[PDB]
Amino acid sequence: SVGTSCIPGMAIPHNPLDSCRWYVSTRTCGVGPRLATQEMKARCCRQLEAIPAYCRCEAVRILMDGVVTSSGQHEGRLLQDLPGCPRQVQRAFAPKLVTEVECNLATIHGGPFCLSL
Amino acid sequence: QKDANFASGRNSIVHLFEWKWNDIADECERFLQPQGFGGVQISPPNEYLVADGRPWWERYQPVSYIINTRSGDESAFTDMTRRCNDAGVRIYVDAVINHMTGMNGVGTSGSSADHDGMNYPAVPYGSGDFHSPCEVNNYQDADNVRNCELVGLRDLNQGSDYVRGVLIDYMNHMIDLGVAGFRVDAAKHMSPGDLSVIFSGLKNLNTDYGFADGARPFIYQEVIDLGGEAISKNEYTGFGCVLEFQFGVSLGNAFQGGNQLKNLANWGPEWGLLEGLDAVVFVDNHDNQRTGGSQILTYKNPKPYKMAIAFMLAHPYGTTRIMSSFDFTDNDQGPPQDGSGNLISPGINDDNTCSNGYVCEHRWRQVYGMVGFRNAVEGTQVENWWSNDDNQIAFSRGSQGFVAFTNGGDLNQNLNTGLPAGTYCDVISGELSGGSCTGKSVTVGDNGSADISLGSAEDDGVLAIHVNAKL
Ligand SMILES: [Ca+2]
Ligand SMILES: [Cl-]
Repeated sequence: SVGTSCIPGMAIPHNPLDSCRWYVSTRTCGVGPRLATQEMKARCCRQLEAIPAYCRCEAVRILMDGVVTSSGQHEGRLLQDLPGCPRQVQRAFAPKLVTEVECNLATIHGGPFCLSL
Repeated sequence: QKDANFASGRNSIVHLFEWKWNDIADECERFLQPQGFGGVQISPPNEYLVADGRPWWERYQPVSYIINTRSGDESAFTDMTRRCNDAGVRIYVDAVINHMTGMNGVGTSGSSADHDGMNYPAVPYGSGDFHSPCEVNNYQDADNVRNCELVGLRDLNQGSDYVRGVLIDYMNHMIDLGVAGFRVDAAKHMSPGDLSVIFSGLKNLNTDYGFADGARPFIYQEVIDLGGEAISKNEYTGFGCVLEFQFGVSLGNAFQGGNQLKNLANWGPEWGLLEGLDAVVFVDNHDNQRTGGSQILTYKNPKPYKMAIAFMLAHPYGTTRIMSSFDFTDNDQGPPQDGSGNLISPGINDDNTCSNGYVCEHRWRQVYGMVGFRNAVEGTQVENWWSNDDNQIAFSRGSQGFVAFTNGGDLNQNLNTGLPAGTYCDVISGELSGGSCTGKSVTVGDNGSADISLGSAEDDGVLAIHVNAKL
């Protein structure tokens, strides 16, 4: 129960936190699409809000590192190298998406923070 | 063991989701027993973490094995097992043994939970009782799924002589208190081997609760397997039954018109289901009524939902489980409570339905009706199968009960019910009460024949009659 449903196709959509890709990129390196950063934050935080608290951190972890599913398919690990934006700096920002400063979303840890990430 | 240990003439387990022990004790006596239900699956009764907002999922972050939660203390617990068993209703404990907490805090009984340093003083557990931290992220790797942390929760090490003894002590304590079995949470994240050793150290059921001599605790395990993984449900059936999740997906899809009801003719293993006596079936449970997806039917889609629950209870396949939900609009929303986190007990109002926000599906007419039907047709096979070669099917269970369904078109046909001549009360549309049927009735001739009428615009899409609801 609970964590058991934090899998793409269940409590987490397939290719989760889709729009957060470009959001962490611009926030972290100024690299990204030509649209309002405020806009991208909104879309990203929206996708993240739609996932219940108990799977939130797991959804960002998939965005960051990826996941191999029942089909043998890999999903996530969107935070890849971009010219002038190394993957690791992006990957370091990711866990910040649930914090008060960002989307300010509750998680399985009880507050707006993703330990164990 | 795969024996539910039900009392004679009882069937079905009801998941009284988030109920307190006092309220369950009452329900066993005032409703469960009279309606012939076999048992109650309670929410985790061992001390868990107090989380901000008191959501439903806090129960899945153990802190100790002290029986003291929002459902009541040990005295309340024992009062429940004592009173429920005497009423022939068995108690099944939700056992969360795969992990502890995902953060630091205190538990429902005041104990400390040190996630950071892996210390759970009230058990006690120290860092040497857990697997080395890592993350579950590869389902094509059984060691990753079982040995890493599930969504950051401290992963216990059941390969340890110490941890095994702790877990066997907890479970044996529950058995001394009269429980009939265990729902094993996250069995998929544990090893068959370790579980085999643990389960085998469990004592026989406490006969002072009306259990046969030599009775063994019932074990049904949560393993969500829809295929293609390094882990299979079949690895767990040698030492217990497994919760069959393919069931709800296939029925839900069928009953929402995703499949032709005529294809349910070969329902069971033919479809990729476990062998019936290794399975515990249900239409929906506490987890997927929230995030199960389009295929899962819940109280929020009552017509197809009730049809699916009827089919489950009419068919002889596996041991049956009934979800008893509290109304909710958000997936993190916890049960009805007040500002201090105290739980609000359901209220049984006039028409025996519940108040205060509990959906009480088990008190639905069409639900306890079919629980009555499953008791009446006990020990019979499916006979007189009929279908219009599309969305209408029907069959009897021996000569003790008949059931018809329409998921497309009106059913107005003379069909063989295989039942003895007589006038029967449809237990779906009504019930037998004081010499009359409060709903539709059916007159069965001498040829076991009867004119069945079930229109597609009716409130329900199923009709059910049996030898115990006969005038
Ligand atoms: Ca584990
Ligand atoms: Cl379950």
